[PDB]
Amino acid sequence: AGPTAVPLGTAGNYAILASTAVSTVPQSAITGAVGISPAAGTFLTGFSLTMSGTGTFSTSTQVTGQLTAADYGTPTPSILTTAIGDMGTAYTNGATRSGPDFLEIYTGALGGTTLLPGLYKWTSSVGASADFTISGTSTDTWIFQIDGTLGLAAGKKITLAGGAQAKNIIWVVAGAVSIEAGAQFEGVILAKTAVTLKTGSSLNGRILAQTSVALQSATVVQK
Repeated sequence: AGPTAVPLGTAGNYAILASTAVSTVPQSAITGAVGISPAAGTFLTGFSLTMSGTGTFSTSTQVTGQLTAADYGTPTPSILTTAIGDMGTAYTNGATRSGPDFLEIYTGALGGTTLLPGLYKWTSSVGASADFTISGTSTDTWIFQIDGTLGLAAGKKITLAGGAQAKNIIWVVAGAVSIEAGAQFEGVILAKTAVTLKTGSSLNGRILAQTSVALQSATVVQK
């Protein structure tokens, strides 16, 4: 049940892929790669980077995986151009899907809900002021098309019920994404603009932002 998948292509190789900046207030805990392009590695800030021997990737104690930037040694720039391309394809694929199963459902107030598999369209901002559940089997899909901003309120959490997988949940957000302090998010975020994860928040999924990503001692676990 649910809509056809949004293939991420090589964007699915990153916990965080951004185009303009990635910032962190230590100590973030990222499991997976962090890539930035076409901005240079100087737009990865707060990571206390160490450039590795080849000059093609760097490391941070805040990242289990490699960081890469557009200015790093061949072949890292080419890798990242293809990843950024694949992110753009993915975002457009998800944003342009027709025939939603849910239209303006709950006026975009997801607190206390249990969301069944489907394509969801809101011509609005979406938010949750209370915990909510995404409920379906390990093979069910969700696409959340959001024309406005996406938020998740401080300390609030998204629960997976029924065997639902984060990698099967796609948030396609045109507006800014703000995950408030201590909140726990589930899903892949295909963001047209900025994404922010505030102090002690967590996300199981990926952050694929066409502008900036801002972390504040945040946990990002690739799914």
